[PDB]
Amino acid sequence: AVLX
Amino acid sequence: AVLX
Amino acid sequence: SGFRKMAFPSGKVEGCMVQVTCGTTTLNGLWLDDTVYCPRHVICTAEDMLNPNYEDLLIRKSNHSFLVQAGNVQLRVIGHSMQNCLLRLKVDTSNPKTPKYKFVRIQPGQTFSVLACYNGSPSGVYQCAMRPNHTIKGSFLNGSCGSVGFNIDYDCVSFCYMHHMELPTGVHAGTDLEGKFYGPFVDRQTAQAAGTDTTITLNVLAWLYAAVINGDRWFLNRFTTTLNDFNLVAMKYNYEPLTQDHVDILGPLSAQTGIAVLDMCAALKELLQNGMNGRTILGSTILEDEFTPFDVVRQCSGVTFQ
Amino acid sequence: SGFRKMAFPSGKVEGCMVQVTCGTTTLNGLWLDDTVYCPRHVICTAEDMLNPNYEDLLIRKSNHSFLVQAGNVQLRVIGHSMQNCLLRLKVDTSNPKTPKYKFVRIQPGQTFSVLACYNGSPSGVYQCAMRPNHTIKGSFLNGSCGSVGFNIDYDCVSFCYMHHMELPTGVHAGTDLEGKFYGPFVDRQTAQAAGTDTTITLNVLAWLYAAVINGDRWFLNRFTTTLNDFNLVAMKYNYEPLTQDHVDILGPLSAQTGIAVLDMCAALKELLQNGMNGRTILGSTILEDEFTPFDVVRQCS
Repeated sequence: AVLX
Repeated sequence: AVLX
Repeated sequence: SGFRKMAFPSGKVEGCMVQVTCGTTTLNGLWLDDTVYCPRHVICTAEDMLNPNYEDLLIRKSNHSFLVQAGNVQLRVIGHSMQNCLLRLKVDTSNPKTPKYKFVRIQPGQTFSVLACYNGSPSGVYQCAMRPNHTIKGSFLNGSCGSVGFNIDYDCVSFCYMHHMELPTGVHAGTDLEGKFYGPFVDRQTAQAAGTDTTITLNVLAWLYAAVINGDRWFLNRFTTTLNDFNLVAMKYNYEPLTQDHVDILGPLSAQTGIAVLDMCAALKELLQNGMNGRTILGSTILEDEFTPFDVVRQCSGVTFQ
Repeated sequence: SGFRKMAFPSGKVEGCMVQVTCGTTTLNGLWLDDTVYCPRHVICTAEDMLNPNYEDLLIRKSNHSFLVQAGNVQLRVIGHSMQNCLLRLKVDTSNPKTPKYKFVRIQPGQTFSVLACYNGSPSGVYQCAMRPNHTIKGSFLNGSCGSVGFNIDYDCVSFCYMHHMELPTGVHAGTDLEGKFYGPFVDRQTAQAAGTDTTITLNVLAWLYAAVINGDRWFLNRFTTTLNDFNLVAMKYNYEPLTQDHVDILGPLSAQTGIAVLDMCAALKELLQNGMNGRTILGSTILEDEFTPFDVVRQCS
């Protein structure tokens, strides 16, 4: 999970 | 051909 | 003639995009009247996102810590709060470009246009569908958070999506404009995964109708199926189960073409079990699932927007 | 991550769209500063589009026979002239929404966004490529003429296409913004057909690079090829010959991915010879040719  |  | 997946004209939304910065973190925000909406994770840094107490971090923030920029102009923020996974910043200027709008939560399978944005500047627009597994197969890079998805009806923009994150499989997750996630995802950089996904049966059927409307009808046959017999076959091909509700949603296209939904399902069954045998449908070699019944009507009727 | 057929945001163009009517014919026009550009065939009668003489039809018109409307509102025509296959109408007020712009003539194989319009209102926006044979595989209904294709560089709109007609195969033909047709087409309703079309090899290669930037790399192989040997195969499959200029253009993408251009050509050769075997690339089961190398670099970064 990567906050973009 | 049709002029659209 | 011709059939293209089309996005809505993006002008009304472009006029609403701004840039929001908190220290070293910049993403996009949506400016409507005197409020700017953006992902609450703008108040984090490279590490915070691991397991942040947003409530705690927000209380430390002041209005002046939020740098809000619309084009060349800095908008002074005079208030803030959190609504679910969104930050709501109050600014001193009502957006003169605010369109008629509403916030809507869309259902899986349904489509919308995405205006990809970076540093508050719109970069590109594309149409996509909310997948059955509550992700979208988007195209997003670093800095894209805060980009929005929307439909337009007449003159009204219905905002339905704001972008928050990318999952390990390269698909995307986000919220409605009340800050509530689609799917079970959460806004922290933990380990999360998209579930298995299915083909959107409703949309494939709509698209088959679009094909018929456009004179592509080689796949029709003289048979029909029960809903249950269709679902038994389709589910082997990883298609969503078709419900009676979906059958009704296809009513207008069924009436236009005079082809009963279950009669179309028999056609689709034969396509799934037999493949295409060399032919195309609307020029495609595969069965398209990102056009809704509504997309079909809108496109085949030449609907425009004011 | 991800890869989409992406169009440019259409707002700067939306604010330029108007409606132009001559008698019973309405189509779209492009309103920049004090001028409106539209297809000249707006002046043509029904049984008249068979063999029109435009010099002759235009001299019979006055400024006041043209009805130009921005949405609800009529714009007074104070001048008119023909430039190739376009009419240029001077109107008595300026469009404050005019963006920074220029007129450009694109090369076959290049891409652009089309804002499809009807009666001067936006319907939708889509991205496409100009085919090697100068047609566009578009989505146009009746009344869509005068819709434009464009690219955007920063704040500058480069207008490259205005829509004039549909051909028997259902593909589309039109002009640049100086009114010169792309391809050997003329604005009259006769038997004309699109020429042989090829697959845009340069674009397919760029798209294979896009896939590699995206982690789809099953199609790679241990082989390389010469430019000549590649062309011998690709041309059997209706692909445009690849030139060294095209190789050069793929330099940046080659550097980013560490895959030599000719090594990618080798991959493409095998894909053509063996097919994809149920596999997909960037979600597709066919080789896509409507993304330029620039498109790939801009979207994947």
